[PDB]
Amino acid sequence: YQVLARKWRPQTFADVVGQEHVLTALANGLSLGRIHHAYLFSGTRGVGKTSIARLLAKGLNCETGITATPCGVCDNCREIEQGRFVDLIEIDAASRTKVEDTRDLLDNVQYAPARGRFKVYLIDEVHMLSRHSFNALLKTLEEPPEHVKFLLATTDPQKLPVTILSRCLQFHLKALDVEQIRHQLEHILNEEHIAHEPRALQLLARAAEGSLRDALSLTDQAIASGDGQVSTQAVSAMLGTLDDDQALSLVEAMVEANGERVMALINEAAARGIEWEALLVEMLGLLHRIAMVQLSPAALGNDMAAIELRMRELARTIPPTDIQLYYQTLLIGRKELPYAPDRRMGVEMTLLRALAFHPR
Amino acid sequence: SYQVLARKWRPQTFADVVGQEHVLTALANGLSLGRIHHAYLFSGTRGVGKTSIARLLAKGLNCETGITATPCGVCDNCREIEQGRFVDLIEIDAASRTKVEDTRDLLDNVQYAPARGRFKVYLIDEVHMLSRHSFNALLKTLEEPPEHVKFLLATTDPQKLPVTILSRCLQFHLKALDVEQIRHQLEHILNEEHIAHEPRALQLLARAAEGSLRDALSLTDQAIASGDGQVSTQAVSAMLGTLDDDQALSLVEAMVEANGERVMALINEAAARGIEWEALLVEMLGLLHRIAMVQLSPAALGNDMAAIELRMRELARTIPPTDIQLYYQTLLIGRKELPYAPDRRMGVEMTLLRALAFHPRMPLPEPE
Amino acid sequence: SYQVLARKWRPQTFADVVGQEHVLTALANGLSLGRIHHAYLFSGTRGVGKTSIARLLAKGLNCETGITATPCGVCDNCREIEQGRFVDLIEIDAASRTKVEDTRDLLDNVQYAPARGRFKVYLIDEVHMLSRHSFNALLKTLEEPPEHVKFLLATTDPQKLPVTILSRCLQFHLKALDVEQIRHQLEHILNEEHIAHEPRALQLLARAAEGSLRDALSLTDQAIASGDGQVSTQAVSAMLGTLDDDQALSLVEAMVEANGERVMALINEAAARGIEWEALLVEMLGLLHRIAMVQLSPAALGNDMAAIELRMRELARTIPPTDIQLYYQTLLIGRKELPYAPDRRMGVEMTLLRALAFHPRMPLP
Amino acid sequence: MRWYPWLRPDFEKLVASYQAGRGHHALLIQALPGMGDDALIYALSRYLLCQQPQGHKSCGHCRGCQLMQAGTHPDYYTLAPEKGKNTLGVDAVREVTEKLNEHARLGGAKVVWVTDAALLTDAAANALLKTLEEPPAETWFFLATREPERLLATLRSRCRLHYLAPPPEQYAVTWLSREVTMSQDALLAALRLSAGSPGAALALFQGDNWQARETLCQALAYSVPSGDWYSLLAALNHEQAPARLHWLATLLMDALKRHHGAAQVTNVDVPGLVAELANHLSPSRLQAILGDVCHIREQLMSVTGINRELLITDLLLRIEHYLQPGVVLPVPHL
Amino acid sequence: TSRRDWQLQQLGITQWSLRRPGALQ
Amino acid sequence: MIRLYPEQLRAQLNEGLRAAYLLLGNDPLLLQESQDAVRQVAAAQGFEEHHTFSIDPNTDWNAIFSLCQAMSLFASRQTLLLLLPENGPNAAINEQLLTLTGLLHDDLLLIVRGNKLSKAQENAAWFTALANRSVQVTCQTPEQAQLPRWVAARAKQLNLELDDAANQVLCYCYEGNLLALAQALERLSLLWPDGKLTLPRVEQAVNDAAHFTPFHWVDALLMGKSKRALHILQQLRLEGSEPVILLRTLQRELLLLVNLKRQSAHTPLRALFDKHRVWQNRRGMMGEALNRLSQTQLRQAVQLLTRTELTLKQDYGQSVWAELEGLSLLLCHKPLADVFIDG
Ligand SMILES: Nc1ncnc2c1ncn2[C@@H]1O[C@H](COP(=O)(O)OP(=O)(O)O)[C@@H](O)[C@H]1O
Ligand SMILES: Nc1ncnc2c1ncn2[C@@H]1O[C@H](COP(=O)(O)OP(=O)(O)O)[C@@H](O)[C@H]1O
Ligand SMILES: Nc1ncnc2c1ncn2[C@@H]1O[C@H](COP(=O)(O)OP(=O)(O)O)[C@@H](O)[C@H]1O
Ligand code: ALF
Ligand code: ALF
Ligand code: ALF
Ligand SMILES: [Mg+2]
Ligand SMILES: [Mg+2]
Ligand SMILES: [Mg+2]
Ligand SMILES: [Zn+2]
Ligand SMILES: [Zn+2]
Ligand SMILES: [Zn+2]
Ligand SMILES: [Zn+2]
Repeated sequence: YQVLARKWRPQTFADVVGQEHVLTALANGLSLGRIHHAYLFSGTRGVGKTSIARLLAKGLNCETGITATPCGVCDNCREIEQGRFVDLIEIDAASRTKVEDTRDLLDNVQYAPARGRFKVYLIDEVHMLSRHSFNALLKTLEEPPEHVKFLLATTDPQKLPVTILSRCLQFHLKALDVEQIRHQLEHILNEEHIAHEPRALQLLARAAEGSLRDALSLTDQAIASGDGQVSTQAVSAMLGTLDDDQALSLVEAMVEANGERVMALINEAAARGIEWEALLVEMLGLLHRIAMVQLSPAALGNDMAAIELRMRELARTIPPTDIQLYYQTLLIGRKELPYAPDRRMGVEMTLLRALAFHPR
Repeated sequence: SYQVLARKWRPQTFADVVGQEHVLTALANGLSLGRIHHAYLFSGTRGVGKTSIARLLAKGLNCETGITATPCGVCDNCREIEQGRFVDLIEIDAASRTKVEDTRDLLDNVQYAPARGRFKVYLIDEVHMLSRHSFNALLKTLEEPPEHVKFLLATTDPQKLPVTILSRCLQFHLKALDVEQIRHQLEHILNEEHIAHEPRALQLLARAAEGSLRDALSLTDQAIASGDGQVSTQAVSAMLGTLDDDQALSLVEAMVEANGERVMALINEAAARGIEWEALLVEMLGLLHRIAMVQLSPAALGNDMAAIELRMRELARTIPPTDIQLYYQTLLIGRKELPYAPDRRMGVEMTLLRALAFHPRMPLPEPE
Repeated sequence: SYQVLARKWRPQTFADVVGQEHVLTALANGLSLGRIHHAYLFSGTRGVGKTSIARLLAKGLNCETGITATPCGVCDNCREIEQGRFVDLIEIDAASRTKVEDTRDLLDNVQYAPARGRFKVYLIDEVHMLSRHSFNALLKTLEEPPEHVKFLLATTDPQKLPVTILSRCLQFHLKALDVEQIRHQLEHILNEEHIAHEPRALQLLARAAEGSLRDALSLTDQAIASGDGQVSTQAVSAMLGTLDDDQALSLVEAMVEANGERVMALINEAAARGIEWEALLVEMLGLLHRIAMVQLSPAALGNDMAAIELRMRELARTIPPTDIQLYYQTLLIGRKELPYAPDRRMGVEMTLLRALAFHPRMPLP
Repeated sequence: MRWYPWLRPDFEKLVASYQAGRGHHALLIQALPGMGDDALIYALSRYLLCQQPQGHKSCGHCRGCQLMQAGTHPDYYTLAPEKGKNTLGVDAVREVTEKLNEHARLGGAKVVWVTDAALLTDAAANALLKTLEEPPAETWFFLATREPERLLATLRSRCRLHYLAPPPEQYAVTWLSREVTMSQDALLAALRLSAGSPGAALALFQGDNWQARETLCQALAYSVPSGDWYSLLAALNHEQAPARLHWLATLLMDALKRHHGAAQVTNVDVPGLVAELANHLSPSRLQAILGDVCHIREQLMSVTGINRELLITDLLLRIEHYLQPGVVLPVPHL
Repeated sequence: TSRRDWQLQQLGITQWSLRRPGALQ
Repeated sequence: MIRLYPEQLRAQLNEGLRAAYLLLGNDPLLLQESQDAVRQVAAAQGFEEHHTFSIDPNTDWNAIFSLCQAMSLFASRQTLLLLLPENGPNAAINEQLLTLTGLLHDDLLLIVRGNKLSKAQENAAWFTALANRSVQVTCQTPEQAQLPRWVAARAKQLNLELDDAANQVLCYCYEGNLLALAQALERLSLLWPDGKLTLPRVEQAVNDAAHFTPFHWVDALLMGKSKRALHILQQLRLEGSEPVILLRTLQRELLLLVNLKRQSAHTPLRALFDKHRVWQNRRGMMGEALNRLSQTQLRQAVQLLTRTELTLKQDYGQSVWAELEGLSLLLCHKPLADVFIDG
């Protein structure tokens, strides 16, 4: 068994979710015969940098010809997919950082390709190379031989030397939106014949934070813990999704400066067992909604109708500056929550500071 | 099939070099008078063209027509140098040739006369990567080299070289090219290549180049690839000019006027358009900074954004400096807070709401 | 076929040497009285003339006429030594011969008596680059030096040498040449070269030399090349402006004077050069801190800031301490805020403008 | 390594997946110290490496079981910080990755255990990224950590997360009473200080930690009436300084809770000290001191080789300075 | 002294007041 | 064992020789002068062959033992010199020296040169055995107080007229480096055969080559000499000394001062000194430092030290020396506007 993130790797440009601009640029370059000798794909975590690089290599080294739509059936494509293609050399740039490795690699750039037409050096995680390695690379990257192509993939482009960036064609990937992630998850689950519900997929997409690998990992967690079913209850339990009015009650108690009730609610929540970061995020969202309502009475969305009245009351009592102050205090508490002796201690300290902030 | 523009459009004569007038004039005067030194060091940023100037000097020294400031470019020596095949042009990769053994070998093989040319030009690239032992070995040879030996050095970081090496050489520091020169060079290259272009696309590419001309050429290649054989304003804006739109200025004006409804409508329109929030904050901060500079010096605003010049000047006449500083600080702090916000759009909305709440002139109404 | 001024113009007699009076006088007296130490070490900064003085001493020791303080310069031995062809003159370059097997072959040849000269001089340059075992062999040789063998050592950094070698050698430290001496030498060389010059150009070149006459000659060659055979003040000013690196101190001075135009010009110049902005802010903070320290006590500055000591002391005298503290705090806040600014140049400009005009409001209790 | 009863349920889940050939190749277990996650990982490894498993339990007789008991199984790999050091280097990760390229000697699965992923340096994590992404066949990675939010995002985004939680306070108190013999208030205070982890409270009781806590309480009781906080240095300067700083922080937080009229307090065995702290200190000073203590604890735990005595002395001097009238208290920043 | 200044300080928003009007041009 | 000083060796050597000689100290100049004098006397007494070896576990003792046991073809009264390691003798080296001691005889003359031995190193079977028939020379670099006397004696020996101002200038410029002082005196004598060393003559032929230690810097800080402290810090920076050692050396004294000042309000100072086991000579300096500054100082100094350590370690900065200079000024009676302290 192979995990979903390792089984559903794209094999053609038609299978790539989003990143339309990069694919269009690559297709135009291949069609017009304007292939460059240095490509640097920079993006966030899990946005298909390695997949795009591998597909570009397949297109460059396809038997039929240089095409933007590799066949995927010729021997070159099959060997590249399997990973035992001689002319495609994939460096790690994390297990091989010393200058000797780079220097000996740069001494093998003269020999012609064994089987293919281009010698493709795919350097992944290139941001973990020493300065000497970059300096050695520079001149070869500037004017390499005709039969050699360099592909670079990094998640931290600002750690590279400026010259390295200037010597390469940069493609900046964009984080996938919620709808695209949800659609991809639905398609994958349909192909795999796994039950699912719209709410579960929506929650998983929202929690993915724009990374598809994270979405697939969460889906695998749900499948393992959901008895082979992606149900709303299982996803909510895994993600600790607040459902009742704990956030609103805590916000009201904090505004009223009733420390006793705040501490009682904190103790009750701890006894129940709740993810503190989710609670802080919900409180921040409620504060933002109250501020929006203060800006305009119609900002309140229908979704939070059950508490609308209560929300409006706060909008009629809390000055906007106090709302901003509470929002920033909760944000700071969220930032420092990992670096605390305990998560509950951090939450309590943040809420006590907010209680002490009463300017009236 | 087409070779990269950066490699193809390499200056093969001193007339093709863009800018760097002082260095070219000094080299031409030295060659014409005959006062030729044995150690030249070139320093500057990336893409200024130190290597190109070194190659041109090597061509000038070793030319069958004699030592001339304007090499013919047709004689076999010039052709070989252009093709990188001349036997009397020893190019050293200091990045890979760092160990002192290579330096010792080079100094041991420095006494023999050149094969065909009248000089044996050693061009060491990235000299700043050599170890101290290599520098010490090269010291004496640089001090009293053979008459038929010339040393040319180029680096990006001359601050880490030994002081003695700096003392033993003629230094030439190249400065970054300005926007106009980069734009003119791009226009000339595109005209030669027979590719359609628009003035604003060239302006955006030149502004994004940031001195380095090789960066400009790489961005031009990206624009050509994106536009499918044409360099259009929309094509350039898709990848680079995602920012610099009138929406940022409209939002700034609305915030200055405390028009909450207008700000909210602009935010909704930007969200519909799919505008990156961090880029929007960056643009607002930049506009505020340029207004502050206009307040300081009337000449701060150049022709680059002349299209909005008038409007900007108005914001300079009315808004007191303290309000501008308050807005700038608030937006900067909101940018600090953006990564930890529950959502990017929510973070930007909260930042703008905080800015409106503490508006110096008309704060939002308080509860009663 | 014009020759480099540094290479063409080299000292040939103790009279030609500029400055370094104490070392020359001591060597002359020692040679006259016959007091010749078995090992001499020369130390100093770049371009002070260690190798030149060593070669002149070698000429003096082996001169045909006798052991004279001032060599004749006409006899065969003097000419051969000047040309580097003398039989008994050995110029070991320790930089390219740090290996033990290379130094041992010479310390063994030390045994043989000189063919022609009285002494078999061993001139070892850049001696600080030798290996530990090479130092041990040299120590043995210095412990048992034959009466017909002398050793001359030149090194810019004598600290690296073991203390034993220093103890078994007579040290001579060459002081950095003064501005007036460098200016006079440049004027003499140009007059003998039949090249037009201006006094301000000579003064600027001497100031830029920073005590190294070799640097002065290199800058003179650059000025001649730029000026088309004339050392004009305009060419020297242009060259210095192109290679000027004191932009941080100029920015500090402009900020103190509250002159926005000069600050903008300096910022543009720095942008053209490509200097890192965070490094520029760090340098400005360091300069402000050192000026404050100077205000606290004049002994803050030493030889490190000798290049810009006068300007720093003037700023310390003029600026009240409170303004310096305020500027330091403003620049520190600007450095803190720089990462979040959209452009580092933009952040630097904002910080400088804030320091110029916008006074921070000190937080209340 | 002790097998606590409350680990029985979770195990029954995880092993089940490995019985169906659907187990993830990288498992990250989140658990507080003393929760026994190491025992769970060891049990899973024993089951995986067993050649003739008997349902959910290792046979204990096959060659794999014998080698694991002897701790000499060729296919079993462990990454732990070297003796004395408190970090895991790049060299060990590189060695393990290079070894993984070869087939298992016993023709079975290969298990790699990381004792604590939080100790990994940036270079080690980056090196391990690609190997974790596409490990060879029949390769399983087990990782353990306390707070998965500190691990590198790329490393986090390619592992199956499993969270463990402590049982209800009543069950933990009953278990501690069965094991340890102390007053109910002492057991409850130890459990609360341990963030609900039964194992940590047992560790605190077993040793001199309780005596150190009593000494710290006595020193603080002496110091609070007067302005002499520097005397606490003797009680704080020690190898286990973070734990004592945590105890002081809990005491200050309980004092603040009492000031606000709350009901539950972390320390339920020293009411007099909490009352004295509340009476003699204002809420703002308590908050400032708590923030300073937390920041100093974080600095001590993060920086390598930082001087303990100097930092503690500076903290005590600043705390004494704050108590003086007309002193600007610090404000949190981001 | 005003509550607005206290809130601004708590928010970390540094407020700057010009001291050299003649510098601006 | 006959203990002596380098100024009293010529008379002893003229009176007679000894089975072995031990030269322990730190100053190279005095050690080499004693070695040269001993070798010259031995040669005058017929010791022709001289051999030198550096003590090292890598070095083979078989050759040394064979040389000691063997007899020269046409020579007698050989001299053996042993250079001890800087760190000090090891157990294996101690055993080798014990073995060598037996091989010693009348003709062989052993001379040992090396750094001063600690209490544990001094305690050795071979050293105790040789103490009965050994002469030891104490070679300690004179302190700044004792330096002018040594300089005047050196000038008188070489028949040079040295003024008080010239003596002070020479002491200041070449403090802690006697070899430089001797070479400077030789150069000055060569420059002016008349020997009239006036102040301008010395000022025009002297360079700064002083050598210091962190303990000297801390002592200067306690004294309050701002100029001396700054000079010492600059010299330490120039010679390339890690600031960590300076920080740790200053930390102990700073904490001791803080504790003493805190406890001084209730106990006599002498009792506190006795309890803390402070050196007798340092008691006056400690009392002067305590009376010079109050609790207002020594508290901001701790903040400066902590901030400097954090900058050094967390941030890996390079402005450590500026902070050290600021702290040095703060310890001295200076305003220190306190914006830098970041209180
Ligand atoms: N833009 C994308 N389109 C399709 N799949 C993606 C994309 N981004 C990530 N993935 C998923 O992530 C896995 C590959 O990781 P990848 O994103 O290529 O690594 P990188 O972090 O280098 O981009 C695949 O299983 C794939 O399904
Ligand atoms: N002054 C210039 N004029 C025209 N083109 C230039 C100039 N400087 C750089 N270029 C272009 O930039 C490319 C890279 O220049 P390069 O030789 O790398 O300079 P450097 O050595 O300073 O990096 C060249 O191929 C050339 O086409
Ligand atoms: N004292 C001096 N007087 C005249 N010229 C000098 C002096 N010192 C250095 N120079 C000039 O510097 C050039 C090279 O000197 P160099 O051998 O580099 O000295 P060093 O060994 O001290 O660096 C010579 O050509 C010489 O003209
Ligand atoms: F494979 Al990645 F960021 F997860 F490049
Ligand atoms: F080749 Al360069 F700066 F000289 F990139
Ligand atoms: F020749 Al030099 F220092 F430059 F001795
Ligand atoms: Mg990848
Ligand atoms: Mg180049
Ligand atoms: Mg020289
Ligand atoms: Zn194919
Ligand atoms: Zn030609
Ligand atoms: Zn002669
Ligand atoms: Zn088994």
